[PDB]
Amino acid sequence: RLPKARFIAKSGACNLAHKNIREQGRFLQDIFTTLVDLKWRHTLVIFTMSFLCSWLLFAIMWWLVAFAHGDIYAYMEKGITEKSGLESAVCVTNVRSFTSAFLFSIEVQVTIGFGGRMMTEECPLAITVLILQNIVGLIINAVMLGCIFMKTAQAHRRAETLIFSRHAVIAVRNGKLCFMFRVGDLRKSMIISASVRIQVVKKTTTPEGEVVPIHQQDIPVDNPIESNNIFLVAPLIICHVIDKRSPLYDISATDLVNQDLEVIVILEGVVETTGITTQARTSYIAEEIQWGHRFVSIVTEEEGVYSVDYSKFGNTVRVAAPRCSARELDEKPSILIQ
Amino acid sequence: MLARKSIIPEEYVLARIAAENLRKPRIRDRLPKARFIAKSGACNLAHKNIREQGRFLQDIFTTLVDLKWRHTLVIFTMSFLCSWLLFAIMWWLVAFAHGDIYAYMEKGITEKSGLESAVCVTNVRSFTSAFLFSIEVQVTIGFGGRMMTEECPLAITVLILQNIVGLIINAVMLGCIFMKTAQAHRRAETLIFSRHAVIAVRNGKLCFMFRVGDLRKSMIISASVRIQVVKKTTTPEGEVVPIHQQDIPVDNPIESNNIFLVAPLIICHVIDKRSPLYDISATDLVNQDLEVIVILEGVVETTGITTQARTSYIAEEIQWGHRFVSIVTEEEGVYSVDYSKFGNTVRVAAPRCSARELDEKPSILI
Ligand SMILES: Nc1ncnc2c1ncn2[C@@H]1O[C@H](COP(=O)(O)OP(=O)(O)OP(=O)(O)O)[C@@H](O)[C@H]1O
Ligand SMILES: Nc1ncnc2c1ncn2[C@@H]1O[C@H](COP(=O)(O)OP(=O)(O)OP(=O)(O)O)[C@@H](O)[C@H]1O
Ligand SMILES: Nc1ncnc2c1ncn2[C@@H]1O[C@H](COP(=O)(O)OP(=O)(O)OP(=O)(O)O)[C@@H](O)[C@H]1O
Repeated sequence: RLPKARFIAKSGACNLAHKNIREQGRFLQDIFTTLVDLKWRHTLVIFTMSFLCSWLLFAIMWWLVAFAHGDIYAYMEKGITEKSGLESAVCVTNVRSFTSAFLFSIEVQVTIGFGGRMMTEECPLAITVLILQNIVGLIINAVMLGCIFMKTAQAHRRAETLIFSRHAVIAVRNGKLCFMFRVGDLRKSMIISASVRIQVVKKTTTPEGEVVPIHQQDIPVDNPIESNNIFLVAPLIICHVIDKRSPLYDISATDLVNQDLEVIVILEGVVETTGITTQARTSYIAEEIQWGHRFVSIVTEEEGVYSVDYSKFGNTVRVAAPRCSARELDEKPSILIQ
Repeated sequence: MLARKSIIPEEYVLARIAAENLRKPRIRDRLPKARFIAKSGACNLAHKNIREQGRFLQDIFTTLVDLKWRHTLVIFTMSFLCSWLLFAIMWWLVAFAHGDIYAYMEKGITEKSGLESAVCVTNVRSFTSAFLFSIEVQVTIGFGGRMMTEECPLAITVLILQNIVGLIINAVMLGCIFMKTAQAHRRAETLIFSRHAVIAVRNGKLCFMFRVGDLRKSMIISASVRIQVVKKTTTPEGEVVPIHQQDIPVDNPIESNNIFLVAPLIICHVIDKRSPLYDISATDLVNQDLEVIVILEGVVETTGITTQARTSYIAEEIQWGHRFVSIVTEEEGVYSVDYSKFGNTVRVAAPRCSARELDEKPSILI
């Protein structure tokens, strides 16, 4: 039926729905930012279209400025008269058609300037138009150059690359139940200063009466040294041991599948090749937690080097796990201990 | 040609030293060795049978940005030459079709005409001229003895197409050059490690020590030291953890994992109960399947890039009973260190028992 709520999905990307946020209006800086945040298939198109539109716009202006002076009349009557009676008076030499104005604009801005179409020193309006057009062309070229530099810089990153298991396990390890999951890497480099944090999502209350709605917490990931940095070259099985103080201690075994909990995993680090800090997220819910199972080993010795095979990443076989809550194993040994 | 037609000689006699020498072992171990990471970085694992994700052209561009400086110039030059040539051929075909080549040849064979009033693209007469006109249009030179009259609109289309593509080429190549010039400090990493490891006696318990130093005149900031032991174990309930990496404390005055790296240092590691080195003895520590990894992290203030340096130790290289010679020495007016005494180790009084028992038998004597 209607889906029961999750906090963050099976592919990260927190599903929260902020609503009625007090928003301000438009900051055109946001539009420019969209300009730099683009796809190449569209960046190339707008890049070309800017130049095409600019040339056409200044071509129409150039035709008008060739219209104002006595230019078109002179070049239309010279053909009839076949007389060189218009040698020097014209405003922009040999500009006599909208096509010719368009060609002159192309010549002037990309700095081609073939030089058969000279620009005299007479019509001040024309000199104003030339100054304006040259400045606009310089600005446009600089902006697009900046766009290309940002594109090249943001080329290297492709997509998130740290991979978490289909589901997790809850095994028995060293005389106390432990929550385990599997994390792997697909990169060529390795993640510097990697860190892993685990959280328990549960709707909670406080004994004195306050109400906490989607409260977070944190569960102590274990190392023999009480520290959280982890080095990831082989696929790893992150583990967390159940103590009396984690909220993952009073749950039962059979009745986990019908129980309101969520386990969020956050893995951060800094990539060595390009030096960009990254954070990858995932979550496990009640429906996708297989109690009492355990992961099979995947690293073996191939007589030349160690060898692992991620094709067998998510397979998980069931082995022994006592049918009691992780509390019953310590409050009353005779209840569980055997 | 048919070397061994006469096949008759078979099983007459061989009867020889092939393995029945009896004074030489028949076996040939051949001594192959596998370590978790090579002695000089380059983690050597074996990923295979991974569900592949195909390829995408953005990866080709990503390769374009990451090239050695002796290939960027080559791809630059090839790109420029190919572009000029391609548009030269387009211009040559345009000149051919519109009847310009014939007009120029016929009216220049006899100079009587001098007619250039009806031509598609003036003063293009050969492929040489077309491959000099395309030069004058792409690089924004514009020599201008060859105007483009306004008539033939196909030529104008070609000019628009070529100018825009030329700008694209110029912008992309400038971007590549700038990106490679900005990230030009980033040569490589030059962290120097001692190779041999001692287990001396100091401060009432054993140790685990080596030496590390830099070469760049910039010291490394927020340097952190991590030491791990690689071994295969199983749960008491019996599950194969294939290559368990166990973290072990590196001692320090306040138990924190930063180190300040200016003069080379000893990196101690006191063996205590939790440490996996509790159970290793003198004659034992030549035979063992263990690999101790060391991970050094920091940033270099000059380039502003985070760096991670890796090395690996095996039980075979580690030589019990030694320590490191005091490389430093107060000189005439200023301290100094001779890195030439890097791998040099000396021997001194070394107990031969295990730290497992160096508290069990409570006599500092062994
Ligand atoms: N919805 C919101 N959007 C943006 N900023 C907010 C929002 N709510 C609170 N803030 C920030 O918190 C502070 C709230 O102070 P303020 O005195 O405006 O509270 P308030 O608006 O009276 O609260 P309420 O409207 O809920 O009664 C402000 O500085 C504001 O920047
Ligand atoms: N060998 C592999 N090669 C490439 N990607 C992998 C590999 N193993 C796992 N992944 C990635 O890790 C994620 C988790 O895979 P997992 O094995 O946990 O799920 P799964 O049930 O095997 O998924 P599927 O049913 O699609 O095979 C997947 O989305 C997948 O993209
Ligand atoms: N003066 C030095 N310059 C550069 N590297 C050094 C120097 N001294 C030692 N090393 C490093 O120490 C590591 C061990 O090398 P090796 O065992 O061949 O020499 P060593 O005994 O440590 O020192 P030496 O060669 O001075 O006797 C090498 O990786 C090497 O790079």
